[PDB]
Amino acid sequence: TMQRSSDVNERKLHVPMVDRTPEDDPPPFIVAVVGPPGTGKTTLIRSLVRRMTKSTLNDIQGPITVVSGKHRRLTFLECPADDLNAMIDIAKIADLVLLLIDGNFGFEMETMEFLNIAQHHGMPRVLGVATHLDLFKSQSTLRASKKRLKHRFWTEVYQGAKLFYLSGVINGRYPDREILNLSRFISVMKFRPLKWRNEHPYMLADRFTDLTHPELIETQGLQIDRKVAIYGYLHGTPLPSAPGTRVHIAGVGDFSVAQIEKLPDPCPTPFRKRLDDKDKLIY
Amino acid sequence: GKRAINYQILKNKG
Amino acid sequence: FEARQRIEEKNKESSDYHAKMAHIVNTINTEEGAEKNKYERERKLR
Amino acid sequence: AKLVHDVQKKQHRERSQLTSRSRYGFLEKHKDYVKRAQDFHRKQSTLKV
Amino acid sequence: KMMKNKRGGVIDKR
Amino acid sequence: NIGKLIYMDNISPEECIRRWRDLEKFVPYFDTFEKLAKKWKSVDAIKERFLTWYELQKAKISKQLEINNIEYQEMTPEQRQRIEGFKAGSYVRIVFEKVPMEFVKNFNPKFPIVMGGLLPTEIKFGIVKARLRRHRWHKKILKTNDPLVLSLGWRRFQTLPIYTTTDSRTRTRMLKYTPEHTYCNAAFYGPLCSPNTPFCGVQIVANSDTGNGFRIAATGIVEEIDVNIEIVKKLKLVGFPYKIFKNTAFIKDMFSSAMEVARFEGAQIKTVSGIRGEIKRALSKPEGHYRAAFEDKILMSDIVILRSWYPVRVKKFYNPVTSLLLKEKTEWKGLRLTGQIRAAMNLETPSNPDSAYHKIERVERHFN
Amino acid sequence: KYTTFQGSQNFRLRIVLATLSGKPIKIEKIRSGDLNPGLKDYEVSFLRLIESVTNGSVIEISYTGTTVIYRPGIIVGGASTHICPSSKPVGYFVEPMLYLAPFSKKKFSILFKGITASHNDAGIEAIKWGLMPVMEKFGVRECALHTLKRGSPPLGGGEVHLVVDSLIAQPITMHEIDRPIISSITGVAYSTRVSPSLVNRMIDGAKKVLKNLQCEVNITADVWRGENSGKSPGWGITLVAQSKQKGWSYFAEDIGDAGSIPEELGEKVACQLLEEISKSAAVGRNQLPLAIVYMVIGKEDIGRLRINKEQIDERFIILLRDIKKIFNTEVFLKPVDEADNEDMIATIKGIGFTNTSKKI
Amino acid sequence: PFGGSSHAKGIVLEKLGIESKQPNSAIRKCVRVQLIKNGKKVTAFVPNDGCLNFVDENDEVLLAGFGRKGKAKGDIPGVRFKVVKVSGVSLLALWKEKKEKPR
Amino acid sequence: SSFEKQQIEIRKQIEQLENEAVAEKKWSLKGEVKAKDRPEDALLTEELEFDRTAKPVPVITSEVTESLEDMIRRRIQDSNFDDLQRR
RNA sequence: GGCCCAUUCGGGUCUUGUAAUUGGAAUGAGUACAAUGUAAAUACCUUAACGAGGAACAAUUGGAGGGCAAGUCUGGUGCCAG
Ligand SMILES: Nc1nc2c(ncn2[C@@H]2O[C@H](COP(=O)(O)OP(=O)(O)OP(=O)(O)O)[C@@H](O)[C@H]2O)c(=O)[nH]1
Ligand SMILES: [Mg+2]
Repeated sequence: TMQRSSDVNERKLHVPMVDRTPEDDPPPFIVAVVGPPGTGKTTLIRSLVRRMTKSTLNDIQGPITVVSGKHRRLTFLECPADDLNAMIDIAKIADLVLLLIDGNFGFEMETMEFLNIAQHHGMPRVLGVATHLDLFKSQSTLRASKKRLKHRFWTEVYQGAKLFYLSGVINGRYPDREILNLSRFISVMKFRPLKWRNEHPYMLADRFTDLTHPELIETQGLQIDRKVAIYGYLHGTPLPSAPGTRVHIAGVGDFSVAQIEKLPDPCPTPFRKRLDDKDKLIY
Repeated sequence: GKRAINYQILKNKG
Repeated sequence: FEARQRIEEKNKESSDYHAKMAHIVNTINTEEGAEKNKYERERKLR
Repeated sequence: AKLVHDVQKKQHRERSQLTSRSRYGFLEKHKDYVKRAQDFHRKQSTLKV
Repeated sequence: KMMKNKRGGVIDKR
Repeated sequence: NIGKLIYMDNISPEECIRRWRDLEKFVPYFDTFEKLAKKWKSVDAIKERFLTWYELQKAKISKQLEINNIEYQEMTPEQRQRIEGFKAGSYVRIVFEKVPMEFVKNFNPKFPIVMGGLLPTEIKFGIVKARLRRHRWHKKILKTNDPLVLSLGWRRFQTLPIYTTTDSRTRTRMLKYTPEHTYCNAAFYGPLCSPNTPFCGVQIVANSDTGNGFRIAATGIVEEIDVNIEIVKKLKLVGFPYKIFKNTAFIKDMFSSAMEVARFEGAQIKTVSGIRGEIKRALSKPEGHYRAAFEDKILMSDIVILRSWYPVRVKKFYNPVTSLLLKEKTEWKGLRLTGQIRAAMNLETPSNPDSAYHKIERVERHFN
Repeated sequence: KYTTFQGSQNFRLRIVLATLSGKPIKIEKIRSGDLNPGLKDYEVSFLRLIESVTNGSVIEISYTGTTVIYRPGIIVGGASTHICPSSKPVGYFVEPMLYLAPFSKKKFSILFKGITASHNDAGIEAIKWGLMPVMEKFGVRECALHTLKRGSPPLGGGEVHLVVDSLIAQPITMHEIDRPIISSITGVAYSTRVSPSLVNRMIDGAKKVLKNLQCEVNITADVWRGENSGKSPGWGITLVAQSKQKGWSYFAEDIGDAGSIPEELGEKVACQLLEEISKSAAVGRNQLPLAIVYMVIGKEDIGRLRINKEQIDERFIILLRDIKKIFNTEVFLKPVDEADNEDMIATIKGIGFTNTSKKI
Repeated sequence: PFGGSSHAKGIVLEKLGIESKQPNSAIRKCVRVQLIKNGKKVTAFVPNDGCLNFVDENDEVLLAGFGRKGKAKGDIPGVRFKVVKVSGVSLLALWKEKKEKPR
Repeated sequence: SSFEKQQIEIRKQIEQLENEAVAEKKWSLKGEVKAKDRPEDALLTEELEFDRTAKPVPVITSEVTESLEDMIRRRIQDSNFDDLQRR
């Protein structure tokens, strides 16, 4: 058993890199729900946030940050399924990916394209979620396509990733038993530090406004390059607080910061134990 | 509008 | 003039490159085949 | 072929004589030249003998 | 040969 | 006291030292030699100045991290604003001035608003040298000076790359397509990221032309960045013989003038049979005709070749996608591919007629 | 667009930190209220050296010569040579290259040609024995200043081959929370185109001042004979004090001129060295600039280095102001928790520097 | 060879012989790797020049022994190990495009 | 708008290099350039490089003639020359 | 013309080949009527209908050896060797 002990103790060794993620108040882990247009997503984000925060969040939009643990909180957002551009951006900044697969239709090129863009830009954790398990009377073909999807998913992610199986939708959203142990899978994931993310200060924007002057818009007449506040949590390395820091807002251009006022946490984690339903918050 | 996968991505006989 | 200059700089470049490649080949030969033969010598005792 | 692809050891096809220069038939390539040259050399060798 | 792969240059306007 | 004095920057530095109690000169300020002699006649002032591997690397980096924490435990507006600033998980508002109108006008909250902080390198432009690869599931081969949209760091931008090869590490000379199943080099004018960062590349990002195939086309990493690249495109000069002797020949038309041949004297040529040769002297009366000497007797059915190298330039073209400034936010259209332009303005693809291969059959070779 | 500085002070440090940071600067009013106003020839040739070292950097001198525009570029290095003017020695041009030296595509193999020494500049032995060990423990491992021949002023004619060949990513974070124990004290007394007894007179003067401290004194001796001596008579002396358990060093040099007694110069450099030991703590008053520059372009961590009270001066804090003016970083001077002396420990959080020119 | 194990994980320092002018020469397909267990730097092959552009630097390589079955021609005897994985992905599968290398 | 005139100058260079890409090649990028497929004597103004057979004949300069001159000064000074000897 | 032996010269033997055309039969994976089974449902068992020509309804893995270009690189006693 000594040769077994050597050959198993060997595969604990990895490249020693820095972490750059704090341990006191880490940011909410970015969970991106990625699917081709017509499967899961909305229904799935609604079901997960309803199980997590006891709040029916009908008509979602934007990033949604909830508290799902005693110290793990996480941000839910959904890619628009037709845009390769938004697909690329959330591939570059996501931490967990819920990969929606229409199990009746099979694999699809939108999820294959996301898998390759993520694989080249620093592959995050990926939990595959196969829906539309209403194949036919044939539970035989249900099991066959189940195994084939698991194996094809295992060739794209590491051999032993989690493919999850959702049954039919019942009353607007998914079965809460399945969403309960799906959240049990999300709650233990043990994230490992990436490279671009952990030498770069980035931020997903959950709130947006223009703090321009409307009578200045009445003066000049809507052609104005107008100033904008962008609120959100920031990840990665510490973004410096001096004005003039250059920043790429991924999809509108390059800017430099003007002023930063950090705000108190709108969705904080509270200080064996369990998570109080009072403290299961939502922002 | 369903961009179905094809045989070389499906069977992966590279 | 460009003939003489181009020829002699190409000759210098080739003679540098051959020295560099031969150097790295026999440094990989010497200071790692010594360890290969040391492992073979201490594997022959078993 | 131990670590070679069959799409890598393909067949490069050889080029023909230009159609403007076509009255001098058959642009000859290196196999044709060596068939020319070793014939000339064996005949010069026996002439020298 | 000194000019061949340069891209800068001082601009002496004096 | 002293740090506030140093960084209070409306008072002179000698005033900082005065109310606490120049670098072209390298050696520092000393006293007079006589004052220093009477000061250092004694010596006793300074007589007490006189007299596993993986877990080891992890221990070194955790030692640095605990040094980071126990030296951060300092003044509150020093840590939390200015000496590191806004670590991670801080909820901030961040104000940008001169944001375009189209963002605020067409802000659709489905599409995420991501922002990332550029390093000192990534605000510089110039030639990025990558090694890339046609993605194994992308069907069509890629072509040099056809645009593709790269995702290089935070930026997505359409550029014109040019695929090169260092043919047995001698040149960096220019291919016309990417290879079928392996890596080539490439060079594109874009924002200079750091080396060793990976990227994807896409032919088509819109949805009206999204087709049925795989959309990501290129993968790669960045090898090097520079302000200039020196890449070449082979040009051969072809000429034909018209008067052949033993071991020498008169070559007709690769030059237009005896000045041109004089410029090219002594160059090594070869026939298509691999017979090596050298051009020797321009003939006088027929202008571009010259006298060359070969390894042996070349034939009247040969073509001589002067392999030269012409420099080629990358095209300084760069447009970022700006998909969020559109009313549709898909359907972004940039420069088209060359087949798309030919299909648009109905030009036939360029066909050299004597570039097409044939089925050569050898006649049997008999000699006298 | 441009970070604006005023006056012709710290000129080499401004152009060097602009090359490190990649930020376009302007330096305005280069001695404008003067009889011959504008840039001088030695700093113009320093600009030519910057154009030799980098690539794609555009420098734009004005009509009057009193303002310069430096838009920096990629450090590429290569092999070069620099025929620097008689106004400054080779140390004036090899001192600002030691900052840019480990952060280029190709390794620095430059040979400078001119005067070797000056009263108010760095020498060969100064650059080597003082300024190479602080880089040697800030992260570089292969750096060498060779003398092929040396030339004393005024005619000079000496060549110096600066070769650095460790291209690191970034300098390591310094942690010197101690005062290093001086283990030995050595030196070098050089003389060109004069009699070989002046070197022993210099050595005897320096060691008769040094004889009362209970350490070990060793001064090496080189007279330069032949074509290696240069075109002018000269002689000088450079002492270092050597902490051998860590590698630290504290140096002091000078040179003699027309009418100078060698025992006088030896005892002067000896007393100047002992005063540098007094006013020093883990660095020298002249090794301190590139020490805190490498601490500020290290990783994105905290690096801390001990300094004493007397090392703070108008030069040191104008250095700190220029550092914060270019890339917006502060030093934090925390005092030590023991009170027989006044020593701060300067902690700098380095910016996130890598060298992005070295091909991977 | 590696001690008590059959394979060993390592860290890619730099592709040795990257300036060799001969494709698929044993000098060219030859990588220097720091083993993570004992920290020492060894030298390992790679299957060909074509799979030489899957390793770049600090790549978390996995390497086994080589096993020469006879005195080769263009050999450099004195390199013992061969690269068998890179970043946890078999590079023979990478070479025949069955997997994509994740970062 | 600002992005509008950015977009139209982008579209300008879009148009000019897309019909560069469609339009006819430069002769100098195309290989197999004959005499009749070039501008007539574009090659003097070309600055084109290539390779040659052998190092050409040395142009005798003042420095090389004084090089072998003080060489034979040294040689015939010390009389270390080489002739035949009688048998 | 294929095949076999043999270090060599050579010897031994014999209906053997071909991305050549072509023909109608077979059914199985799959898709599925059911009934049976069973508290009920699954599964086994029984079973009508459809289901093959690239039978594309598209099994792998590893090894041995070539051959090619107006191609590239290196050496040097032309045209060669690598
Ligand atoms: N039968 C079945 N229908 C489902 C399932 N999950 C989702 N749907 C249906 O999917 C329909 C389309 O809406 P969503 O599922 O919200 O769509 P989406 O996945 O968010 O994708 P987009 O339309 O692109 O936003 C819904 O009306 C649901 O009835 C499932 O597991 N089974
Ligand atoms: Mg939706």
